[PDB]
Amino acid sequence: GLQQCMLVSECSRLLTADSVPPSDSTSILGLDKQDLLDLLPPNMLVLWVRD
Amino acid sequence: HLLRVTNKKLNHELQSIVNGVQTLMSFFSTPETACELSSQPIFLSQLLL
Amino acid sequence: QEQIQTAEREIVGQDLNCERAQDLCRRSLLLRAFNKKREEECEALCQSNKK
Amino acid sequence: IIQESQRLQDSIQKEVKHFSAICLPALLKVSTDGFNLLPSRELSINRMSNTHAPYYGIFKGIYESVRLPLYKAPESVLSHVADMKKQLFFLRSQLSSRSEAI
Amino acid sequence: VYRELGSIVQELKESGDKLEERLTMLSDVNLLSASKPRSNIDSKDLTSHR
Repeated sequence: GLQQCMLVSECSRLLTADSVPPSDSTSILGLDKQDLLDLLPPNMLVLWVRD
Repeated sequence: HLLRVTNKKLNHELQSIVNGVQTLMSFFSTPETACELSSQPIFLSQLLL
Repeated sequence: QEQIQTAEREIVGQDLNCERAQDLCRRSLLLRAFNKKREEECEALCQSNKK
Repeated sequence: IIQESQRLQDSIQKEVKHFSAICLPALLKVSTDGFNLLPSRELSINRMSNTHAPYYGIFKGIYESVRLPLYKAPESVLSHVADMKKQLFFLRSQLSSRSEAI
Repeated sequence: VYRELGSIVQELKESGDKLEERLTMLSDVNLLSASKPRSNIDSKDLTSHR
């Protein structure tokens, strides 16, 4: 759970070049932050891991 | 390996669409040459009234 | 002191940076997310073929 | 349709091949002045952070040449070199004084 | 039949365009692996110059 949370976070950041919304910037592999958040373990497991 | 499978599936579906559309278009092509007995006009536009 | 310095050089040389394994994990996750998106796209083309 | 379907032929494989060649850390861009996004690996503070960083081998060599320990923070390199220059000036002055005294 | 075929061509075209955009992005030289550090110090490397 912890490894997966860190990995998702690391990869989310790879995608979010904090750059300026350009409404037009082509993401790597066409992936958005939301596509990665879906690969997170179930919310009950994430809270358990953080506690 | 999963992406290779998915890639084959996507290529198959793209080919299916190409084959499907070609088949569909064969129904609209007027057999110029009298001779070929076989292709019975499906549409009334092709009907020899 | 000479022995300690040799041992120090060895520890510094062993600084296990599992960066390669981590890179592979990142790539794997990104590609998994990519695969999921491409599966959704395949399902959409399948629907068009049925029509 | 044939033309557009050909464009998308092996599209997944083509993309994966280009992705496999990219360096992921090059994607991590940080803004130091709020305006210019630079890859974190190009930051001067990270030149010694990882043995795999592009400039690690070069700066390792520079640290050893100026006798700066590898555990020291990268921000200390210029201050240290400045002190070394100060020492050189002092040694020259001492030599000149001693040569005059002799 | 014309409207339906038209929609399929548009979907394939949009997908094709988006793919070309992504490929162009991934081919950027700055993203491509560890080119052997440059022998010359980049003008943007102020620390090495200093």
